[PDB]
Amino acid sequence: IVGGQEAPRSKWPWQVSLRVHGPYWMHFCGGSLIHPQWVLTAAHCVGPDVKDLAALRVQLREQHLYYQDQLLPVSRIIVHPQFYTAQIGADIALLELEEPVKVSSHVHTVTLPPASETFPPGMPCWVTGWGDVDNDERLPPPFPLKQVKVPIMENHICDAKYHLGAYTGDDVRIVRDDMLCAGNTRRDSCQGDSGGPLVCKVNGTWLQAGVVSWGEGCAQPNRPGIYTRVTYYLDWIHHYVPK
Amino acid sequence: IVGGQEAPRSKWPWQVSLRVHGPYWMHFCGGSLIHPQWVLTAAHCVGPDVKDLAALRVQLREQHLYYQDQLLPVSRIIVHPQFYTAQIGADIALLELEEPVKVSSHVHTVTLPPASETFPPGMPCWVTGWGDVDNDERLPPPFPLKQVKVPIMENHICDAKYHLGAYTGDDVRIVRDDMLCAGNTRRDSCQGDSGGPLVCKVNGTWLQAGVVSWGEGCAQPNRPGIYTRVTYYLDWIHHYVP
Amino acid sequence: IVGGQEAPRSKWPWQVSLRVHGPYWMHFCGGSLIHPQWVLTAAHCVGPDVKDLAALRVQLREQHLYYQDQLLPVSRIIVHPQFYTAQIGADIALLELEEPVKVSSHVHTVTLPPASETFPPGMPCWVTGWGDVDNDERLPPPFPLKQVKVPIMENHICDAKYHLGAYTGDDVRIVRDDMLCAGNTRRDSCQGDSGGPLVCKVNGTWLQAGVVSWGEGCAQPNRPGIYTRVTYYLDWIHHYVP
Amino acid sequence: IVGGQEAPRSKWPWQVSLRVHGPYWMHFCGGSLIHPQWVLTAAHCVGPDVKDLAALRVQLREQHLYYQDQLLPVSRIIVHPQFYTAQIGADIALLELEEPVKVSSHVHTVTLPPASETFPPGMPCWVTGWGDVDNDERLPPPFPLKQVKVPIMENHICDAKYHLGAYTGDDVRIVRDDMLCAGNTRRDSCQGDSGGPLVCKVNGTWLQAGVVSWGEGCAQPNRPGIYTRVTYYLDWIHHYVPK
Ligand SMILES: C[Si](C)(O[Si](C)(C)c1cccc2sc(C(=O)N3CCC(c4cccc(CN)c4)CC3)cc12)c1cccc2sc(C(=O)N3CCC(c4cccc(CN)c4)CC3)cc12
Ligand SMILES: C[Si](C)(O[Si](C)(C)c1cccc2sc(C(=O)N3CCC(c4cccc(CN)c4)CC3)cc12)c1cccc2sc(C(=O)N3CCC(c4cccc(CN)c4)CC3)cc12
Ligand SMILES: [Cl-]
Ligand SMILES: [Cl-]
Ligand SMILES: [Cl-]
Ligand SMILES: [Cl-]
Repeated sequence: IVGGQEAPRSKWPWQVSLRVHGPYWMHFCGGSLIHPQWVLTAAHCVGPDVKDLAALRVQLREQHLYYQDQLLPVSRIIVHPQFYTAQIGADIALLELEEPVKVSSHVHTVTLPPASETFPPGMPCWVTGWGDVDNDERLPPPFPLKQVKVPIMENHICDAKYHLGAYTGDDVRIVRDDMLCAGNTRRDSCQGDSGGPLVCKVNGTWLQAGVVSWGEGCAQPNRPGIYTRVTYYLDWIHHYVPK
Repeated sequence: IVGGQEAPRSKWPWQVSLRVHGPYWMHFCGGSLIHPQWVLTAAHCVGPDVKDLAALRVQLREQHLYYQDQLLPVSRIIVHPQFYTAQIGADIALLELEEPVKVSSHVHTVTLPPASETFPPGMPCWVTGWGDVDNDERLPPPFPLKQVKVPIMENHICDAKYHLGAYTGDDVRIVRDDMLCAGNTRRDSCQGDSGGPLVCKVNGTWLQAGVVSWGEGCAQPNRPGIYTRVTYYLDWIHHYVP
Repeated sequence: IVGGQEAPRSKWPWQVSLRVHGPYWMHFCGGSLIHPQWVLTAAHCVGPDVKDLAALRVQLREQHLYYQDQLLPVSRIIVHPQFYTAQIGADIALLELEEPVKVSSHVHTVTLPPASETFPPGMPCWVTGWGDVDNDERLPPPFPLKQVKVPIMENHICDAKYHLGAYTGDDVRIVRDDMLCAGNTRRDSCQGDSGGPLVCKVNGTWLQAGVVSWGEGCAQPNRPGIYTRVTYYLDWIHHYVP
Repeated sequence: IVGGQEAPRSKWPWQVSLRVHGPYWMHFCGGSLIHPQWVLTAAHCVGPDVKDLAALRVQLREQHLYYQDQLLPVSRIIVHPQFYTAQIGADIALLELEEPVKVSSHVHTVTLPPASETFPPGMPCWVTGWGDVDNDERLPPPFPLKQVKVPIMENHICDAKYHLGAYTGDDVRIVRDDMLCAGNTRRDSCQGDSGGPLVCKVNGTWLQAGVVSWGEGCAQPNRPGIYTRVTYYLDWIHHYVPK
């Protein structure tokens, strides 16, 4: 997270950390708890190449990475089959947990938006994670969970912005219709936040609009953060995850 | 270049080296001389983002990098407008030099294929460059130009390989129709070779079948090297190059 | 710390962590509380070159680095005037804190040895720290304080080991009389542990026999860990610490 | 070499490059040809730990490293036995070549000074090598041999300078009597030059005053380059190398 600050302990009960087996269980991506037994994340965190399940675990909402871990095994990785790279899209995946978590005030699911939901431009949304605090700048120990408010932007503007300073034909799409953008040169998601949630409070209730997917660096001019658009993939999500 | 060997001095007179300004004018991509005033390379060497022309030079065929540089400034960078990333395609670009070079036995242009040539499996093809000699393994000084003969694989076969060990749906195409596959686990191009030429000998003439573009690593199982298919982009090249 | 294990919370209440200002206040050396206002450490952690005091803080005993820091500024750095490098000796220094700390069961001072104590082979001794767990192998988060029991080796035996596989003349002393050796190929201190304490239990009291100083790597054949011998430097410590 | 420039092809015929076996025969130290069959270099380049002879070769005077190598095997490494670290001193070693080289205008020995020779302060001497051109700044390809003029300084001043900005007692020696200093904040030897020659022209003839040994960085304030003082070790050198 660039330009944000440490989250209050009561906030973002759905945030999770995906961990890879090594000399320690290292954080490499975020995710969100969307059902007691399901984690939503970005496909690029776990593909397109097939990876070993035993070398992956999930950590639910932690204020500081690694201090008090209770790692949860994963029973299935479901990567969207249209996924090959973030820039082509379908950057979305599900992790089925081996047990349903017992939900609490501190740890609980985020609500997915209705298919019709549209998140208008300018809407103050929030993204959260434990990724880099700027380009090639790691989150320092003790690794607080961070949060930052980012405005939604219309795809047409986000796409037009990606073309400024680029050779790509202005009529050749860069930001695709299953993506969603947010952020500016002060507030952005960054490396290690991927997979985690962009959430917007609508009618006083938090909806997951986006899954952190990619961008050109972090908080660079004319290069907002790009997210997988959750509404786009509801039917695929609901193919596996109970309403 | 993975596998293969140092090129003889008389071979590949069209090979060039692209250099970026820094503590020294460092090699970062290949290219090929296709006209006295034009270099063909990969878009991803020079975009998608617009860069300062003054920080880019071209070196014509040299047997060892850096030892006898005579660097040439560029007047224009022309990047295929459909290009955004190499995994999508249109990984192709043209550099116009400030001056026409003088050609000779040692330095001269490569011939572009006719539009109908498909370069099928079993064609004798070579890729050349000063790139890595394996995954994360730099070419050692004195940086000789390397070559390796690489076997062409049909696109459909190459696409199906790229699906082994992947989540990607089989009907979701990875290797596109504007790409070409060549190489195996002993013979491939690698980082640093991008933008340079894959050339095949057809009726005694060397034709540039491809431009080194991408792959999943270098010389890995089921992941042949991927090239931009030059025939696909002839009309675009000919909007600029006589 | 190579070998060994995470320290229990009730052990080593004198352990401290030295921090350098940067993107975060990073741990770079150990130390030991020897008085409420004084930390004992290795010179090479803080010299030979004079550094800005404002860029240095001390953290008192903490079970995990960084998680609950309450950092303490330093008023003075006092470096043994004979110190230049750790291989020569006098690798010892004192930090005076701006305020006296408050002591307790969890945080309190270590006892310095009487001048006559020599710490012979077979004494039970432990070294503690948040340093590397092997050569070029960082302590992983969450950075627990580690301990390991290390066997003392007589200086003369340690010196002769340091000569095996070396050109250095046998009569040319490597391990000096103001140093102490402990450890083997399974149990040692390592980078990051420097300045912290080697403590041995004598008549029921923990005595600080050494300050972690140097070695040829960590836990390598014939290269035990080398420590500054605290008894040698008592008079100097007592010029400053009550 | 810091602050210098590429040497003329005719100069420094005695300079050599020591090479270590790896993915290529990489330069790690300089040396000087002091007899047809002997190379003088710094002990720290080859010790104090005993190293494998087969993984070491010598390259005589090359204008550019690696372009035209003709590597020479070494038959013996002789490290001064009083050597353990550069800061304690005796940082001096000999390499005996397996063959005497056939000497030419382009490649030939440097003359060692007489035991009595004293190189007065202020004397313009030269150091040469293929080391870093500043602190943590590698010599770029194509690796020209560089040269720089550095003045000799008296040990007492070099030692006094090392004490400025240091905790070390002013009466506790840093620069020892078998060492020699030269250079300033514009002109210095640096990493990878170690082992190579500091040469001074006396009575119109080149004498090797120094062997590049150590220092605190390169060309830093109050921290001149320290050299092993060749006159100090003549009798040891002549114990092995014919007059
Ligand atoms: C790792 Si990759 C080179 O692409 Si990028 C992820 C650097 C990339 C591609 C296109 C646009 C952007 S934009 C961007 C970026 O700036 N990032 C990543 C996203 C990140 C981020 C993260 C979260 C949130 C935000 C929003 N602020 C931003 C910020 C930094 C990275 C990118 C890559 C992608 C997909 C498939 C492959 S396969 C592959 C690969 O294995 N190689 C590269 C090709 C190479 C090769 C060269 C020549 C010849 C051959 C044939 N043998 C092979 C071998 C090695 C690399 C890739
Ligand atoms: C950085 Si240094 C060469 O010492 Si070392 C740490 C590599 C070292 C010297 C001698 C023996 C050992 S043994 C060892 C080691 O293996 N370590 C460090 C200790 C560590 C450790 C730590 C704690 C506990 C243990 C016990 N298990 C072990 C394990 C790893 C390191 C060493 C050094 C020491 C003292 C003064 C200086 S000044 C200096 C310096 O600035 N440079 C080196 C010289 C160089 C130079 C070259 C040519 C010409 C010039 C003139 N311009 C300058 C410039 C850069 C470096 C040093
Ligand atoms: Cl929209
Ligand atoms: Cl071949
Ligand atoms: Cl133990
Ligand atoms: Cl003198």
